[PDB]
Amino acid sequence: TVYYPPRVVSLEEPELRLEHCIEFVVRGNPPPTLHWLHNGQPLRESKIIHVEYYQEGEISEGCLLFNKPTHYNNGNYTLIAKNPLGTANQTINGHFLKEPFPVDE
Repeated sequence: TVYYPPRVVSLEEPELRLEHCIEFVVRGNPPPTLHWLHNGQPLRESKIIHVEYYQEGEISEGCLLFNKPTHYNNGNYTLIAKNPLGTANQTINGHFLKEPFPVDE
């Protein structure tokens, strides 16, 4: 492969960042796999929606984070966790922003 030594392209002074966090803690042995649903549908993650772990393994702890969510992010969020001995799912309601009034009759 083509090698080259390390280079820091960018490093910036601190900037404030407001995000909404859906905090979770899951236990399971063996360590469970985690999947999210938004209103029963599979959640599409990105740079706006990202999961951060403070710890993984038998105890998984962290946040599903929202950077600048819209009203479309409103609704139910379900966390499904599965391992060979079972599955588990819990649902919470997330309200981020006001749902606009309807424009049509």
